[PDB]
Amino acid sequence: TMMSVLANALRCIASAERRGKRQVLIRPSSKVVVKFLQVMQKHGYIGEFEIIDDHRAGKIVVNLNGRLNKCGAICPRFDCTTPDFEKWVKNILPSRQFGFVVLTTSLGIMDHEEARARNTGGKVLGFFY
Amino acid sequence: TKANGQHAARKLVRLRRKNRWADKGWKKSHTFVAQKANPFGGSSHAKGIVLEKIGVGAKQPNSAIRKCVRVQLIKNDKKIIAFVPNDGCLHFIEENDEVLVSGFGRSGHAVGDIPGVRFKIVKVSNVGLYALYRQKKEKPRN
Amino acid sequence: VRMQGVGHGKSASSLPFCRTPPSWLKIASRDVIDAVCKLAKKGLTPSRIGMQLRDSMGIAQVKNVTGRKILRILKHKGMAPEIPEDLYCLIKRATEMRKHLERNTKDRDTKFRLILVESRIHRLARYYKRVKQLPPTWKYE
RNA sequence: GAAAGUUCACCGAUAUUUCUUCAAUAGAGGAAGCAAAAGUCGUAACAAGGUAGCUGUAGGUGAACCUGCAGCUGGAUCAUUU
RNA sequence: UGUUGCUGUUAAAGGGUUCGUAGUUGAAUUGAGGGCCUCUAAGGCGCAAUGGUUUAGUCCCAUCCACUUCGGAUUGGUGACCCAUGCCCUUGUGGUCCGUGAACGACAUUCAGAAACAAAAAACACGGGAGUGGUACCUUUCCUGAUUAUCGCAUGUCAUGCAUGCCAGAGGGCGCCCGUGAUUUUUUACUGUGACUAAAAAAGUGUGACCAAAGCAGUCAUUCGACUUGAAUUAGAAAGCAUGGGAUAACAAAGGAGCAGCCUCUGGGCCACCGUUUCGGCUUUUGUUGGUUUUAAAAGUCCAUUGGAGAUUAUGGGGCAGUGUGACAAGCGGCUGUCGCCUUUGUGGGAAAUGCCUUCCCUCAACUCACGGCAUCCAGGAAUGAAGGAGGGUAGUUCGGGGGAGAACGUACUGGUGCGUCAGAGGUGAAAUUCUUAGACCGCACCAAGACGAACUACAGCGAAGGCAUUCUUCAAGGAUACCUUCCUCAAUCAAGAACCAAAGUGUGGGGAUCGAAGAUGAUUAGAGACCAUUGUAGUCCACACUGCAAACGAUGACACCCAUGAAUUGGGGACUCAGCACGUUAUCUGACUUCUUCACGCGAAAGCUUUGAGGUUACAGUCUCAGGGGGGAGUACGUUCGCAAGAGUGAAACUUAAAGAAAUUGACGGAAUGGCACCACAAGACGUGGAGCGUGCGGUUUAAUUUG
Repeated sequence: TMMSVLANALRCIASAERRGKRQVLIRPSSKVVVKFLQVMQKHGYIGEFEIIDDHRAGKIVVNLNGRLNKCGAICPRFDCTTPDFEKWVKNILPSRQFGFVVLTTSLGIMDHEEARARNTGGKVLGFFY
Repeated sequence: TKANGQHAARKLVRLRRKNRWADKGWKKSHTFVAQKANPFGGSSHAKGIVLEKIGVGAKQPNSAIRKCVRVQLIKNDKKIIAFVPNDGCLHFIEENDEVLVSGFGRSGHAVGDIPGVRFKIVKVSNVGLYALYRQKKEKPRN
Repeated sequence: VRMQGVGHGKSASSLPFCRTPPSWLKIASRDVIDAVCKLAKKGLTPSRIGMQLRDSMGIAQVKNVTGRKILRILKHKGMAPEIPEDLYCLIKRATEMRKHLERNTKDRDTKFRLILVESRIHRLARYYKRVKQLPPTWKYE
């Protein structure tokens, strides 16, 4: 089976992006997968997306503008902290300039940049370039 | 591969503890059979009493005769061979003289063109043998 | 994936995309209920009750034309079986294999199948004594 | 009040003897491993290596090996009644 | 040694397969709200107006008529649409404000959130305490009343009482302590902040010990000291502590009829309350303590109806009775299989009103439709969903070298018997071993015994793997497909443990045709149970036991997601007589096996791999598990567990060596292949040399030297 929802979604996006395809299908939907997409659509990396309803589990559909290069998943959801933002941001990303790690917090779902700003660490979620 | 789970820890630990026994660079440290085997006890040097001078051959690609010394060890009562590592200083070693003994280079493999010998004679009667070779001191028979 | 042994199949039954009752079904909750319980007294399992209903009366789903499905009906009227459907069936198949094997001890296939069916029944048992639906002293044999 | 001494209980050194466990150790003879030589006997493997090769197994033979049985191709074949 | 950050097709390395516990990992749902004003803040696939001669267009029309690929024509034409502001709908930014979903009263109260209520709240509300709060804390509405302390009046006076009282009522408002109440309170990881934590050491701030490792010192006026002299500060694993945050997780419970409080005004009746053992406990006030007893609230319980709800219709469902309506076949009727029963009887249709009503046709499935009596019975419909996640059901006499049993069938091999013939036959490179007048070989006929099921049989099928092929019958299964049936997380993978497992081997019994290790004999050869030939035992077969050792290979672990090109095949589904059938073609789909010898991206050292991964991996993380750490020594030794034994599992070290190994390339070689070429190669065939007698050269020996290349 699949033991991470995110992993199932963002291996469709990455593959599709490397083939230059301008839409992708996503088999499941979660409250979580939504939030992840939302982020990247603000910062300009996605055109739009639709959630469709089968009344069992939804099928997300996304429009890629080709502005992504990867969307990963950090699977164990390891604990990152106020000092350790530095660590992750160096090690898994090609840059500090345009690398975006996305984290979970009690507050919501947000970029590392906004995480530091509000001074709360948390468990990591995923990342994109 | 490996396990990425949160509570996966103990499987990882026990895996490493198993696979370090396939390393010989782990055994050489932790195991005391290695220590026992080494003729110095794993000490830097040891002293011995010269028994006999033994002429030793050489391997096929480089034909030579090599001058070696059959020595007995005071510490453990083991016997060992060692090489005289200067030109024409076989003289300065004589039978029943105390002598020091060292390792040389790689100490798990024998040196080229002398099989079985990893051991070179640094000092004869606590005098530097190099000092005798390139004259400064003279050997005591005192 | 198939639980035990090889198999990938996609043979399945879907749902209607309309969860409200058809216009050609003008039958009320009560008529549906009555039909279920009536049939049940013959000793029919819920699986065949639904089949009889859908085919004859055009019923979309029991759940769509009543507020509850087939077991909930039965339970409330005290006709429900105390041995779940899936468990019972396996035990029947099991015993029948054991007949065949009693006669034929050279039969390789049905032996291995019985081993499967056994451990499968055990999984069910274990389940239904966590989620109480059998006594907690239940055992296959 | 109180000493020498008496009896009994308790703690118990040490010696003796047995057992357990750990470490190190001599030995007729037999058998392997490794390293040498300008020794001896053959020609097995690599070419279809001149008996295709190899794996498993059992037996045989002075050696390398050989033979039966079932497989693999890492074969000398990706292939010949639509 | 690869947690961050390793590798396992071929280089060291995926276990022979399956089941399966500890352990590890595990799908989706509960939902993070809004309005009015300003702002050229943007977009507009909304839009009234009104603008625009081609100062911009296309459909229609006009004229031609051009057989068919010319055109222009003006006001053309609210047409189409193009460059414009509000009317816009969103959204950016800006303010404050919401009972912040729906619901309730709206000025004199409850006033723009309050009593009630909703929701939230145990950090709460429900009763209460002077030993609570530095002498019992604070306060505003409503009336009573005003000490205006003319330190005076009252209480109190045997007083160190030279001591208090100086607001009735109203709801209250905090603080303190205790009692009572919860339909099921509630926690933890994680994070932010804060507490609590020896120095030395480290990071660090200040400072010219002459600098420097260092130290915690010193520095300045200028004297009979100043700097308020400095000697900062941070980190310091888990674990414990307090308090915010509430996304992601984990713990625990539930498992759905295995259930579940309607609230409330008032009145009456009864009633001890704990408790039940030979008499125990008990709430204030009546001055107080000791005794009994009453009245009364409270609580319980019974009846009564006062107002209001309800998350599932009580004027209701369920079951009886009467009448008329619609109706089948016999009994009856039409006057031609089918219609009706004293008509019509299908349903909308018809008529008539200002889509709807009514009238009219007048609601069929043997009880169906309409109306009425009142007689009954009696809580029950309020539940997340149904994962291209697992289990189960039903069906096509579905699909298949799947598995077991029983019965027949086929030739051949070998042997026997009978009928005939007559000299060689077996066998090989050539032979010989071997068999023959006691008639072999050979031909035909028949019988015996045992094995096997050719061709058809495939870049096909089924089975978990190992494996599986004549026909008929028979027993229990398995996979795929079809479904608006059922269950609702029951899962994935695996130490431990369990089951299956090619051939050869072992035990016991039956069988023994063929082939055949060992053995025997004959060749081949320098030597040869060799390879070859003739024989031949174990074995080869079956039943019941063991063994579990294979190149058990796809040298590729299992589950899951994404991933393109073309043509086929195998099953299912989709558009009289084993028969509303079977096959084929076109197209589609799900499930299997594989090919592109035009497989896309990509990967790899290369060979190669490609939805069927070794791809999506230094941009390194989907999940689980097993194995490997230079080559030998070794799968050896020792120990130990299993086995009758053969063997199987587990598994070192001493010592030694610097390479071993993988793939590709260029050369060379082959008793490898193919195409060619040479009297230094051969065929046909002419002439010699090769052993004599001579000359010459070389070797040997000789000798002063027999110079030497």
